[PDB]
Amino acid sequence: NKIIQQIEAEQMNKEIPAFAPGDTVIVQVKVKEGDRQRLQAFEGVVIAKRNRGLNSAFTVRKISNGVGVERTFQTYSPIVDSLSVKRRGDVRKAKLYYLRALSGKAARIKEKLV
Amino acid sequence: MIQTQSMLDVADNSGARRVMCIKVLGGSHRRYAGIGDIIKVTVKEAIPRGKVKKGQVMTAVVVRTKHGVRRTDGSIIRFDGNAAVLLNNKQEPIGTRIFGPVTRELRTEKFMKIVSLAPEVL
Amino acid sequence: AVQQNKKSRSARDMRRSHDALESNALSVEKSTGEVHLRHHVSPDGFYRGRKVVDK
Amino acid sequence: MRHRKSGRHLSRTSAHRKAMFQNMAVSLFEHELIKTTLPKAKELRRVAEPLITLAKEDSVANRRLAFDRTRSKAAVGKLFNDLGKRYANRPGGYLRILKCGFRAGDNAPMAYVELVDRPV
Amino acid sequence: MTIGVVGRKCGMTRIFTEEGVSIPVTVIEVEPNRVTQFKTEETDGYRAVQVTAGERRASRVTKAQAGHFAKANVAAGRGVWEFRLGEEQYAAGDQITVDLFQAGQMVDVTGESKGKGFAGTIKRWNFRGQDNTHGNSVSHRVPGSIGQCQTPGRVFKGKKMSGHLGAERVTVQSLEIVRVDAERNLLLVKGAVPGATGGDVIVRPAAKARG
RNA sequence: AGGGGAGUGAAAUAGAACCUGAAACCGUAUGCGUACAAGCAGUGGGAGCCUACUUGUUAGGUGACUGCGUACCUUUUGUAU
RNA sequence: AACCCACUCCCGUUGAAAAGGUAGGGGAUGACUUGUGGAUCGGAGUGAAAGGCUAAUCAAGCUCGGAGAUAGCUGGUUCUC
RNA sequence: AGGUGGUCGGGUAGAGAAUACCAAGGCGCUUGAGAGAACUCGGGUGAAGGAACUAGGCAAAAUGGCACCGUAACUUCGGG
RNA sequence: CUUGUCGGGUAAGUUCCGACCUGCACGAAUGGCGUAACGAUGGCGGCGCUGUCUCCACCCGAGACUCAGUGAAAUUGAAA
RNA sequence: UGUCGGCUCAUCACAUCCUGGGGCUGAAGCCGGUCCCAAGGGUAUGGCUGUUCGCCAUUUAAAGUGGUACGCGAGCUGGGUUUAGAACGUCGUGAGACAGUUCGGUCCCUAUCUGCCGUGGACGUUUGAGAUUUGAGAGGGGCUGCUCCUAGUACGAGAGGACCGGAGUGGACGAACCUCUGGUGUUCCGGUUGUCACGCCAGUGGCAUUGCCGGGUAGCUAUGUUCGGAAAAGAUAACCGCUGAAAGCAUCUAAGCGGGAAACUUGCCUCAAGAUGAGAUCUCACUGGGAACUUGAUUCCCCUGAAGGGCCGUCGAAGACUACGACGUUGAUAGGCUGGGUGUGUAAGCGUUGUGAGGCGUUGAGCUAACCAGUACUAAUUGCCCGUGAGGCUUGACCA
Ligand SMILES: [Mg+2]
Ligand SMILES: [Mg+2]
Ligand SMILES: [Mg+2]
Ligand SMILES: [Mg+2]
Ligand SMILES: [Mg+2]
Ligand SMILES: [Mg+2]
Ligand SMILES: [Mg+2]
Ligand SMILES: [Mg+2]
Ligand SMILES: [Mg+2]
Ligand SMILES: [Mg+2]
Ligand SMILES: [Mg+2]
Ligand SMILES: [Mg+2]
Ligand SMILES: [Mg+2]
Ligand SMILES: [Mg+2]
Ligand SMILES: [Mg+2]
Ligand SMILES: [Mg+2]
Ligand SMILES: [Mg+2]
Ligand SMILES: [Mg+2]
Ligand SMILES: [Mg+2]
Ligand SMILES: [Mg+2]
Ligand SMILES: [Mg+2]
Ligand SMILES: [Mg+2]
Ligand SMILES: [Mg+2]
Ligand SMILES: [Mg+2]
Ligand SMILES: [Mg+2]
Ligand SMILES: [Mg+2]
Ligand SMILES: [Mg+2]
Ligand SMILES: [Mg+2]
Ligand SMILES: [Mg+2]
Ligand SMILES: [Mg+2]
Ligand SMILES: [Mg+2]
Ligand SMILES: [Mg+2]
Ligand SMILES: [Mg+2]
Ligand SMILES: [Mg+2]
Ligand SMILES: [Mg+2]
Ligand SMILES: [Mg+2]
Ligand SMILES: [Mg+2]
Ligand SMILES: [Mg+2]
Ligand SMILES: [Mg+2]
Ligand SMILES: [Mg+2]
Ligand SMILES: [Mg+2]
Ligand SMILES: [Mg+2]
Ligand SMILES: [Mg+2]
Ligand SMILES: [Mg+2]
Ligand SMILES: [Mg+2]
Ligand SMILES: [Mg+2]
Ligand SMILES: [Mg+2]
Ligand SMILES: [Mg+2]
Ligand SMILES: [Mg+2]
Ligand SMILES: [Mg+2]
Ligand SMILES: [Mg+2]
Ligand SMILES: [Mg+2]
Ligand SMILES: [Mg+2]
Ligand SMILES: [Mg+2]
Ligand SMILES: [Mg+2]
Ligand SMILES: [Mg+2]
Ligand SMILES: [Mg+2]
Ligand SMILES: [Mg+2]
Ligand SMILES: [Mg+2]
Ligand SMILES: [Mg+2]
Ligand SMILES: [Mg+2]
Ligand SMILES: [Mg+2]
Ligand SMILES: [Mg+2]
Ligand SMILES: [Mg+2]
Ligand SMILES: [Mg+2]
Ligand SMILES: [Mg+2]
Ligand SMILES: [Mg+2]
Ligand SMILES: [Mg+2]
Ligand SMILES: [Mg+2]
Ligand SMILES: [Mg+2]
Ligand SMILES: [Mg+2]
Ligand SMILES: [Mg+2]
Ligand SMILES: [Mg+2]
Ligand SMILES: [Mg+2]
Ligand SMILES: [Mg+2]
Ligand SMILES: [Mg+2]
Ligand SMILES: [Mg+2]
Ligand SMILES: [Mg+2]
Ligand SMILES: [Mg+2]
Ligand SMILES: [Mg+2]
Ligand SMILES: [Mg+2]
Ligand SMILES: [Mg+2]
Ligand SMILES: [Mg+2]
Ligand SMILES: [Mg+2]
Ligand SMILES: [Mg+2]
Ligand SMILES: [Mg+2]
Ligand SMILES: [Mg+2]
Ligand SMILES: [Mg+2]
Ligand SMILES: [Mg+2]
Ligand SMILES: [Mg+2]
Ligand SMILES: [Mg+2]
Ligand SMILES: [Mg+2]
Ligand SMILES: [Mg+2]
Ligand SMILES: [Mg+2]
Ligand SMILES: [Mg+2]
Ligand SMILES: [Mg+2]
Ligand SMILES: [Mg+2]
Ligand SMILES: [Mg+2]
Ligand SMILES: [Mg+2]
Ligand SMILES: [Mg+2]
Ligand SMILES: [Mg+2]
Ligand SMILES: [Mg+2]
Ligand SMILES: [Mg+2]
Ligand SMILES: [Mg+2]
Ligand SMILES: [Mg+2]
Ligand SMILES: [Mg+2]
Ligand SMILES: [Mg+2]
Ligand SMILES: [Mg+2]
Ligand SMILES: [Mg+2]
Ligand SMILES: [Mg+2]
Ligand SMILES: [Mg+2]
Ligand SMILES: [Mg+2]
Ligand SMILES: [Mg+2]
Ligand SMILES: [Mg+2]
Ligand SMILES: [Mg+2]
Ligand SMILES: [Mg+2]
Ligand SMILES: [Mg+2]
Ligand SMILES: [Mg+2]
Ligand SMILES: [Mg+2]
Ligand SMILES: [Mg+2]
Ligand SMILES: [Mg+2]
Ligand SMILES: [Mg+2]
Ligand SMILES: [Mg+2]
Ligand SMILES: [Mg+2]
Ligand SMILES: [Mg+2]
Ligand SMILES: [Mg+2]
Ligand SMILES: [Mg+2]
Ligand SMILES: [Mg+2]
Ligand SMILES: [Mg+2]
Ligand SMILES: [Mg+2]
Ligand SMILES: [Mg+2]
Ligand SMILES: [Mg+2]
Ligand SMILES: [Mg+2]
Ligand SMILES: [Mg+2]
Ligand SMILES: [Mg+2]
Ligand SMILES: [Mg+2]
Ligand SMILES: [Mg+2]
Ligand SMILES: [Mg+2]
Ligand SMILES: [Mg+2]
Ligand SMILES: [Mg+2]
Ligand SMILES: [Mg+2]
Ligand SMILES: [Mg+2]
Ligand SMILES: [Mg+2]
Ligand SMILES: [Mg+2]
Ligand SMILES: [Mg+2]
Ligand SMILES: [Mg+2]
Ligand SMILES: [Mg+2]
Ligand SMILES: [Mg+2]
Ligand SMILES: [Mg+2]
Ligand SMILES: [Mg+2]
Ligand SMILES: [Mg+2]
Ligand SMILES: [Mg+2]
Ligand SMILES: [Mg+2]
Repeated sequence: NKIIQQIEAEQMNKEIPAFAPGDTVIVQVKVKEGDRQRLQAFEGVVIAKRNRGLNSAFTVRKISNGVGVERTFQTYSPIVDSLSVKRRGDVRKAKLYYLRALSGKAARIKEKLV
Repeated sequence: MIQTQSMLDVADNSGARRVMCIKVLGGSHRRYAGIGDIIKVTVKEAIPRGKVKKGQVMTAVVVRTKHGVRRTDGSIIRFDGNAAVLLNNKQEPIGTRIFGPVTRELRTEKFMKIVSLAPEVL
Repeated sequence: AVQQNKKSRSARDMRRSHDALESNALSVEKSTGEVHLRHHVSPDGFYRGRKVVDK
Repeated sequence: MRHRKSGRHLSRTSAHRKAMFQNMAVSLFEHELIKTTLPKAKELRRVAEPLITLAKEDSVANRRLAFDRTRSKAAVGKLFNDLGKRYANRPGGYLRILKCGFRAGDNAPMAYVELVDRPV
Repeated sequence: MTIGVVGRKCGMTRIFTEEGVSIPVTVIEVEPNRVTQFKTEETDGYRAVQVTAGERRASRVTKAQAGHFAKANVAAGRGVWEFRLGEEQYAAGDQITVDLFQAGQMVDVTGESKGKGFAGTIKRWNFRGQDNTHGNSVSHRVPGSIGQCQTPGRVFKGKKMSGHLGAERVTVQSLEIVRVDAERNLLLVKGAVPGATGGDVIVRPAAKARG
């Protein structure tokens, strides 16, 4: 598991800015519908994370058309084109799984002023 | 994954609020139905002046599940409830408008009609 | 369940052919000459040529 | 299976197991030499050795942490004052375990746990 | 088939293609193998080559086994394996490296699987358990019937019962080589390989392949 | 506790759970047989080995190999049953 | 809740126990529960009645006698030619 | 691990002699040491589904307090 | 006879509910027909809830397993 | 000699349900009917009922028929039947009775022998030992749908619609694995309720199902990932022949030569020389005397015990005990220690702000199991026991 660390480390060349659970991020996703490529957008609140080097992942949550959807992203996959933090949230936990039960004004997250 | 007696709702304006799976089609001893899989349902709750009545046996396609669908990069997309679209005898949707989002696994030669009508595709 | 016929003298003594006991590994403490178990402190309090417990 | 798993149950509950190794470590720092069963002696070095490392740096934070793990005022006093200063330059391995025989009562393999540089 | 290398399973990982798909990959480290003996028809009957790999301290190699490793100036390594070759030439003292494989190149991986000590019939033979309620008495994960009455009146040979999910040798066929690292002596293989990390694995060309 | 001597006695293997002291059952020692062989365990034939002594037309022990061979009682038309 | 009872599941069935245990369960100021002393008994007693109970014994207790009841029925029946 | 009449009965929470943690007082239940297989017993947590199990929702999970609001058919007018 | 026939409930109901009357073989104090409240009473159906189930997975204690001490039972014509 | 049905687990026959190969057809095509060969592999979920069965609903390539004490209770159940309670209808004056109904009603056994599934000890394989092996034989596996191209072609009045031959993607089943997605993770980190204690405040610890909870590393795991069934060859079944007479013709047969199926033998995977017929290859070790004879595969005495194996100890993704694998100071085998990682989520103390609860800073802080890498600080001794001294005889052929 010392030569595994070098195979994985030569694929870890992206930027991946710093972010934490409770933040509102916007993910740019590569999309195909035939021959023309384009970048779709996913915007939501980060509720989970996984810091395992190349095998890292994070989960964002959004309400699409009255329906909640959660997507898990592989950070170092070429699909995840870019990521930007739109708003910084202030939470005490590391995994915000309790947000799945709350819907409207109950699921607000206090902004991190500094 | 959807099996018999799973209660799933409807993403159309056909008349049903609530259907129930009674058979997973497409194989002997088949156990579950994923997104994009054909099932046979019965209508448990309806709307007074819709075009389907309570107690009707008919076919549907699963478009939204809590178990979710994986992608080639390892990612997964999960919804908060199971939803179906009712179909007539030509595998075509009965309703005319589609609610909520759908996914790109419906972009086959036989379900492009519900991809067009949906407000969003993930 | 229980036997239908009583076992013979030879049958029960064949089963006991795997019941013989083994012998331990005993060494002689080089400085003095006490016999102890191998890799164990001597009954006097010596191990590898050194007082360790002084009785 | 128990692949790559650490620890010994010793036919005790977790509260019993945690409470028994506090008594052994507290007794060890006071008598410098105890006699116990060999399986228990091998699980004690995973408890009593991290306590001696903690005592090499003396501070209010460290003494409070040591008292939370050995709830004995004398053992916290013995550490930070005698041990940790004696072992200030020892890269680990503060206790020695020697097989000594078997008990008369049930034939259990016994051992001698002692500290390495005892004054004796 | 008929010629391969002996390596050590290093672990699983992933690699991302440019198009976004992820390939599950098992890393296999193949230190160069050393030809120990060449077996021919006029000397042995069959035809094969014998191979050694690794490193062994001089105190663990016995006198008989050291003079065998000294006939061919090879130096002792851990273990010795034999590959039954079809029509190939190898002199004693040769080198066999990962460089006999390419990308694509379906291969067969032979290893010794993980050991589950003494398993029941549910885990070993995929039996189905009886009731957990409705009056069942101490018979939840037990097998059940194991025969019939007077006719035969014996249990048939080969009956499925419990015991020792094996640490036996198995082969997984038609695995695709994703990458071959000549300089670091690595062999990146798509899929899963039997055994635990650090175990010996045999890698040979695909037995079937064809399609 | 129990024993090894020494003493008593005609005799302690008459030693106090004490005259004689059988059988089932459990051991130690010696001789021969026994780890490619299928079954009421025997018998007809039979090699080799061991011991004794009248030195092999003898006596005792063992029984490789081989032909034949499904206990006893009762009750029954009839039982390896 | 204490106390009295015994509806369900599992364990136990060579039991910790010749009728229990752990979880739940019913009544709990009354046609209630209970201590001490007393009365009724073998074709007899008592019974909100199940042929239930009358000392781990009940479509007629236990014990000693008639008594070695009777048994057209099972079993067994001992040395030799 | 059964049965056995009566009396005393402290502190903090609590309606309480319930229940939890303690006091005075008493005890660790007369084989122990290991290891950490199947299987059995008593439990904890489970993805998606939710009675599809079964003779039968058996067993388990669930509800559970105090104050306030609100409460149907039917009724023997009390109730429910 | 019989899972009578018609209706309701279910995708599908030999059980359930409402009827009809051909009552093998109901019927008026061995009472007939109703009935609020009650029931560890029988049948049927819903909500919630769930390892009951698809289909089992992991974890924790007591055995089972090894060692030292004590030490049974039913059974048994003889067994190569 | 425990009697229906359910559950678990099966095994065989072929009178074949599907898949496979064919003849005839009142076979145009797509569909069928019937007969022949074929047992390799597969061969529903539910509603009602105690039901087997049956009838319904929706599937499937198909939902085969039978034997096995109508297979299977020292493997489970106990709904039905078939004890004791109670009731209805009918029969009897009555006690009571009913292959007539209804509600209720204790399922015991620690496996000696055979058998089967795993796993060891002894001995043998002709001197002994370390390692690698051949393969007589045995076992596992063998299922299949849909779409597209050929092609709207052949066929047909039209409607409708192929054979043969290729590509793709599934259902069930099996194996391995843990990179990903999750589960668990009473050995890690937090929050919080009641109460007791540490002199007290702060701060922590015990008990309450791990007190209740929120997360979660390694390992294990499926619902997660990858892979499999083949192609091909040989000999054939039914069937179709070529040449060809007996019997100037005809005729697959009598002589001779062919094609031919999921069945058979190989090909794929695993075990395999106790295959007493005990095989083969490479390498390593041992090169002393004396006596007694019942005179050689003999017996004893002294000296010498090698190659190697075991005991012992540190352990392991190996494991019930064994066995197996690695190591034992010329050493990274285990524990610690030193860095990193991972998880949790801003410790304590102090300083400020407020009357206090609280907030803010020092501070992504402190702690951190099983993971990675390095390091002899601690434990793996300074030993003992088995195993010997060149490996019989007879014959043949080459040397001498
Ligand atoms: Mg309907
Ligand atoms: Mg008998
Ligand atoms: Mg008998
Ligand atoms: Mg004997
Ligand atoms: Mg024994
Ligand atoms: Mg470990
Ligand atoms: Mg506790
Ligand atoms: Mg294992
Ligand atoms: Mg089942
Ligand atoms: Mg039952
Ligand atoms: Mg029972
Ligand atoms: Mg149970
Ligand atoms: Mg079987
Ligand atoms: Mg005498
Ligand atoms: Mg006597
Ligand atoms: Mg006399
Ligand atoms: Mg006598
Ligand atoms: Mg005698
Ligand atoms: Mg003898
Ligand atoms: Mg033979
Ligand atoms: Mg022999
Ligand atoms: Mg025999
Ligand atoms: Mg026999
Ligand atoms: Mg004879
Ligand atoms: Mg004779
Ligand atoms: Mg003789
Ligand atoms: Mg004979
Ligand atoms: Mg014979
Ligand atoms: Mg008799
Ligand atoms: Mg008779
Ligand atoms: Mg007769
Ligand atoms: Mg017989
Ligand atoms: Mg007999
Ligand atoms: Mg006869
Ligand atoms: Mg009482
Ligand atoms: Mg009573
Ligand atoms: Mg009762
Ligand atoms: Mg009861
Ligand atoms: Mg319970
Ligand atoms: Mg009560
Ligand atoms: Mg109770
Ligand atoms: Mg009441
Ligand atoms: Mg009286
Ligand atoms: Mg009287
Ligand atoms: Mg009387
Ligand atoms: Mg009666
Ligand atoms: Mg009476
Ligand atoms: Mg009585
Ligand atoms: Mg009488
Ligand atoms: Mg009398
Ligand atoms: Mg008499
Ligand atoms: Mg008389
Ligand atoms: Mg007689
Ligand atoms: Mg006589
Ligand atoms: Mg009190
Ligand atoms: Mg109390
Ligand atoms: Mg006290
Ligand atoms: Mg114990
Ligand atoms: Mg359990
Ligand atoms: Mg639970
Ligand atoms: Mg948890
Ligand atoms: Mg669940
Ligand atoms: Mg859930
Ligand atoms: Mg629900
Ligand atoms: Mg049902
Ligand atoms: Mg069912
Ligand atoms: Mg219940
Ligand atoms: Mg409960
Ligand atoms: Mg009827
Ligand atoms: Mg009817
Ligand atoms: Mg009806
Ligand atoms: Mg029902
Ligand atoms: Mg009716
Ligand atoms: Mg009248
Ligand atoms: Mg009258
Ligand atoms: Mg009446
Ligand atoms: Mg009447
Ligand atoms: Mg009346
Ligand atoms: Mg009435
Ligand atoms: Mg009542
Ligand atoms: Mg229902
Ligand atoms: Mg356990
Ligand atoms: Mg024992
Ligand atoms: Mg047969
Ligand atoms: Mg046929
Ligand atoms: Mg067929
Ligand atoms: Mg066919
Ligand atoms: Mg055909
Ligand atoms: Mg045909
Ligand atoms: Mg067949
Ligand atoms: Mg077959
Ligand atoms: Mg078949
Ligand atoms: Mg075949
Ligand atoms: Mg059915
Ligand atoms: Mg039913
Ligand atoms: Mg029959
Ligand atoms: Mg049959
Ligand atoms: Mg039967
Ligand atoms: Mg049958
Ligand atoms: Mg049986
Ligand atoms: Mg049973
Ligand atoms: Mg049965
Ligand atoms: Mg039996
Ligand atoms: Mg039985
Ligand atoms: Mg049983
Ligand atoms: Mg019952
Ligand atoms: Mg019954
Ligand atoms: Mg009755
Ligand atoms: Mg009458
Ligand atoms: Mg009852
Ligand atoms: Mg009944
Ligand atoms: Mg039973
Ligand atoms: Mg056994
Ligand atoms: Mg027997
Ligand atoms: Mg037998
Ligand atoms: Mg073979
Ligand atoms: Mg054989
Ligand atoms: Mg075969
Ligand atoms: Mg086979
Ligand atoms: Mg057309
Ligand atoms: Mg599968
Ligand atoms: Mg995983
Ligand atoms: Mg992982
Ligand atoms: Mg994950
Ligand atoms: Mg997780
Ligand atoms: Mg979790
Ligand atoms: Mg995990
Ligand atoms: Mg205090
Ligand atoms: Mg405080
Ligand atoms: Mg506390
Ligand atoms: Mg306490
Ligand atoms: Mg908890
Ligand atoms: Mg709670
Ligand atoms: Mg698995
Ligand atoms: Mg001709
Ligand atoms: Mg012709
Ligand atoms: Mg011919
Ligand atoms: Mg051919
Ligand atoms: Mg072929
Ligand atoms: Mg096929
Ligand atoms: Mg066959
Ligand atoms: Mg051999
Ligand atoms: Mg050999
Ligand atoms: Mg040696
Ligand atoms: Mg070895
Ligand atoms: Mg081990
Ligand atoms: Mg560390
Ligand atoms: Mg971290
Ligand atoms: Mg702080
Ligand atoms: Mg804290
Ligand atoms: Mg702060
Ligand atoms: Mg800050
Ligand atoms: Mg070093």
